[PDB]
Amino acid sequence: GKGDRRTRRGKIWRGTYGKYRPR
Amino acid sequence: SKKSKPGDGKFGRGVKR
Amino acid sequence: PRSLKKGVFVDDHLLEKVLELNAKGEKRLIKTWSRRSTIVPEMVGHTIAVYNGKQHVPVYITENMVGHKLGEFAPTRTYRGHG
Amino acid sequence: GNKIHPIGFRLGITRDWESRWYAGKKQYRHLLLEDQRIRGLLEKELYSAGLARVDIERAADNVAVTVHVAKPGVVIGRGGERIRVLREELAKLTGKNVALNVQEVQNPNLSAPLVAQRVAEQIERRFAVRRAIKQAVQRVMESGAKGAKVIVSGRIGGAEQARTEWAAQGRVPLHTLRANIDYGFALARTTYGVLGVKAYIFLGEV
Amino acid sequence: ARKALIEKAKRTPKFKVRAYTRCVRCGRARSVYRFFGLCRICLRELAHKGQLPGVRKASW
RNA sequence: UGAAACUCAAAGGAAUUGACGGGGGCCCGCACAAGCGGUGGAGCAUGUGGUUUAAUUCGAAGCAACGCGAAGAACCUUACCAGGCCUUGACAUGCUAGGGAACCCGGGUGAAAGCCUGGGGUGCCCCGCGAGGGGAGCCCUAGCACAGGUGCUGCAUGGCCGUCGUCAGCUCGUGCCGUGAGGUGUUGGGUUAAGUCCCGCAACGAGCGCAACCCCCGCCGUUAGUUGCCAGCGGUUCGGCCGGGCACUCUAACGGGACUGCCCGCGAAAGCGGGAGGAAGGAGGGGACGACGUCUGGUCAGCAUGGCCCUUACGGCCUGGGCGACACACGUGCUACAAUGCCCACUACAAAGCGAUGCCACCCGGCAACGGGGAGCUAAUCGCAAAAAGGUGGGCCCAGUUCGGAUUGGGGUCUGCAACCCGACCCCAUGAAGCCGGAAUCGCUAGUAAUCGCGGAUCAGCCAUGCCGCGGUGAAUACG
Ligand SMILES: [Mg+2]
Ligand SMILES: [Mg+2]
Ligand SMILES: [Mg+2]
Ligand SMILES: [Mg+2]
Ligand SMILES: [Mg+2]
Ligand SMILES: [Mg+2]
Ligand SMILES: [Mg+2]
Ligand SMILES: [Mg+2]
Ligand SMILES: [Mg+2]
Ligand SMILES: [Mg+2]
Ligand SMILES: [Mg+2]
Ligand SMILES: [Mg+2]
Ligand SMILES: [Mg+2]
Ligand SMILES: [Mg+2]
Ligand SMILES: [Mg+2]
Ligand SMILES: [Mg+2]
Ligand SMILES: [Mg+2]
Ligand SMILES: [Mg+2]
Ligand SMILES: [Mg+2]
Ligand SMILES: [Mg+2]
Ligand SMILES: [Mg+2]
Ligand SMILES: [Mg+2]
Ligand SMILES: [Mg+2]
Ligand SMILES: [Mg+2]
Ligand SMILES: [Mg+2]
Ligand SMILES: [Mg+2]
Ligand SMILES: [Mg+2]
Ligand SMILES: [Mg+2]
Ligand SMILES: [Mg+2]
Ligand SMILES: [Mg+2]
Ligand SMILES: [Mg+2]
Ligand SMILES: [Mg+2]
Ligand SMILES: [Mg+2]
Ligand SMILES: [Mg+2]
Ligand SMILES: [Mg+2]
Ligand SMILES: [Mg+2]
Ligand SMILES: [Mg+2]
Ligand SMILES: [Mg+2]
Ligand SMILES: [Mg+2]
Ligand SMILES: [Mg+2]
Ligand SMILES: [Mg+2]
Ligand SMILES: [Mg+2]
Ligand SMILES: [Mg+2]
Ligand SMILES: [Mg+2]
Ligand SMILES: [Mg+2]
Ligand SMILES: [Mg+2]
Ligand SMILES: [Mg+2]
Ligand SMILES: [Mg+2]
Ligand SMILES: [Mg+2]
Ligand SMILES: [Mg+2]
Ligand SMILES: [Mg+2]
Ligand SMILES: [Zn+2]
Repeated sequence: GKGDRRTRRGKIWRGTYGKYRPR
Repeated sequence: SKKSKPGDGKFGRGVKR
Repeated sequence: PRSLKKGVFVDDHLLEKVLELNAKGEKRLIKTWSRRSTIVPEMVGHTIAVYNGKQHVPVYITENMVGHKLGEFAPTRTYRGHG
Repeated sequence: GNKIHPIGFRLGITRDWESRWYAGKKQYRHLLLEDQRIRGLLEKELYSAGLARVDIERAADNVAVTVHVAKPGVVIGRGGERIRVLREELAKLTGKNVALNVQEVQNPNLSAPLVAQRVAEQIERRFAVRRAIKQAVQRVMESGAKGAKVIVSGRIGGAEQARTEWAAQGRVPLHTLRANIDYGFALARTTYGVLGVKAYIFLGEV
Repeated sequence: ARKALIEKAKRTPKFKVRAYTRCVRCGRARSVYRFFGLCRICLRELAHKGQLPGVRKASW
């Protein structure tokens, strides 16, 4: 869920990138 | 006896500064 | 935390007050306003009077207080609980 | 407190801006200061002429201020010499070539900003407020207007309890956009505070 | 704490982080637009006046 | 039968305009009913009460205070506290006396501010082969007039706003009725979203309101044709890329179009029911617009302003602290408790905006935040930019779990003079409560509710889960 920075869902929410939602 | 609210015990005056 | 590419931060004006003591045989009770300064391994064994906004708290430094800022060792609010 | 500014409400319809120009994001604001500072000087210095509308045009590195004064005898002065000492005073703020026209007033009794100042001075000069409002609204309607409304608010007569006084004649449809309502405001200082004076002239529709 | 802070905004400061917008009309330190150099109040005052080029009460 | 002491400034009659009724009649509003999602429980974000504090600056208080002033509190802001400092002062006008400057680069002390400082060298009109001495942008030293105050009074005020309420209402002129307050008109039958409009009438008109003129959206036209478009032929490294073209789509300016105009049916008429044409039908959907007034409503801290108050300080500069406290209570929210779901890979479809110490293509280093290089764009051209729900494929198998993502340990990144108090983000580890929420209670009648993502203001960065917008998908129900 969106509170989970450690997934693609959380990253879209906080609008950032990383290992779990690269660009 | 000085500035603004709360009052310092003199009419009009408060505690600040 | 600060970019380690940049410099480990001390205000410079406090660090010179130290190195002189080290030199001409420390230690006086050193007072400052640089809460933001990092505890630097030179500082160990001195006591530094850090302002808490109100007073200068005496802080004796030890090998294991090194990673931190001086402000970590002089808290700013006095609490002691409700009741 | 409810009603919207009658002029602000009809920009693009019955009313034109008082500054006309384009400027990019990078210095719209800088211009804006000069403008406000400009009218600062003129509403300051040319109050005694009875000022009514400072129209500031811009093209590039120059300016054209148009002053709408009731008695242009005070503006131009003894032989193009007053209007000069100010066209010179304006350069000291503008920097640019400050080109300054003086435009005649149609009928001063049809300038809402004028009426306001005439009433504000009468209340500044200790005259009966209610009377001054009924008189002002008379002079407008006689000058062939289609409606007029004047509103005084404050410590009228020095009364401790502040009050609203007004008077209205003809018709004033502030909800109608094709109506042409000249609006003006004057402020009136006294020994006991300040009073606001709003004057509404209805000049006919389109 | 007003006039001394209208002045102190203009000063150029020890660090650039200490630079803040103030309204050039009234001096408000809050809700200031960089486009105009005006606060949200003054903005609305000069707007309704027409003294604001090409500004117009939107509605849609 | 029938007093007085004492006490009060009234006690009363009728009638008027209001307000009010657990009086009546006729109406309306997501008012209930009908439904769909939620709040109240949890963890967290923020606002507040309270308490605490050197200070936790000040304001908002039922609806209409409580993600409100605050559309950006680490310093700044800052209005508060502690300390160190300045006293015609940070700022405006004007008057003197001295230096005689101006301004730009230093140095000592000190947390800085400040205090003490060290240099060079100015026209301006001038008598100048002369020593030179005046005067003048503007600086500085003293000395006055004055500045300064986010100190008080929103119960002295202007301005602007909230609100009853987009509710259908509030009035005036003359006439008429009444000793008069007042009444009449504005009531009454019908109709409307509406004091909308029709008929009636001791009234006849007029003004503020409603509606209309303004804006966005829905069909069509004209005008345009690049940076936008690609219908049909020519090339084509297969990209509208090039020839070319402006049909179409779009963009953005000017028009048209709906009027209860037409047919029927009711009716005195206003209108009302139904039908046809038509993109749209009864105001087409949405906005902007807020009557006389109410609340001694809000705001002296945006600003303006009368009066009261401070004057080496209730003013001004600084460093630091606080505004971020936490036995507790409340509001508005975010994320969930799972399978109509969660996860990974691949693959589709928007709209509105922002962008020359800005947006950052693309290449490389890095698991990543990010970093280094590096084209294009003053932007219908280049960039932010991938929209996400969806669709396809695999994985989980009903478990406090591959549900949930708080809390804590460790390791980094960037902005910034500086992230201890007190920043966002990244990765390893940790993996709380929560099994659908007591009494209670909120929103919405259609492209709405719900769900999904995207942008902007402010801004160095950010505590935005806020706010103002944008489109994707798209219901349920209304008896009354
Ligand atoms: Mg208190
Ligand atoms: Mg007096
Ligand atoms: Mg800032
Ligand atoms: Mg600001
Ligand atoms: Mg009676
Ligand atoms: Mg219900
Ligand atoms: Mg809640
Ligand atoms: Mg809760
Ligand atoms: Mg409190
Ligand atoms: Mg408070
Ligand atoms: Mg106050
Ligand atoms: Mg914030
Ligand atoms: Mg601070
Ligand atoms: Mg009031
Ligand atoms: Mg007021
Ligand atoms: Mg108050
Ligand atoms: Mg009424
Ligand atoms: Mg009458
Ligand atoms: Mg009579
Ligand atoms: Mg009457
Ligand atoms: Mg009638
Ligand atoms: Mg009525
Ligand atoms: Mg009535
Ligand atoms: Mg009546
Ligand atoms: Mg009656
Ligand atoms: Mg209505
Ligand atoms: Mg054409
Ligand atoms: Mg209207
Ligand atoms: Mg009050
Ligand atoms: Mg004030
Ligand atoms: Mg005051
Ligand atoms: Mg101060
Ligand atoms: Mg400070
Ligand atoms: Mg706060
Ligand atoms: Mg609770
Ligand atoms: Mg929230
Ligand atoms: Mg973006
Ligand atoms: Mg667990
Ligand atoms: Mg359990
Ligand atoms: Mg788990
Ligand atoms: Mg998970
Ligand atoms: Mg850590
Ligand atoms: Mg920090
Ligand atoms: Mg379960
Ligand atoms: Mg529920
Ligand atoms: Mg709940
Ligand atoms: Mg409705
Ligand atoms: Mg969801
Ligand atoms: Mg956003
Ligand atoms: Mg930002
Ligand atoms: Mg936080
Ligand atoms: Zn302002």
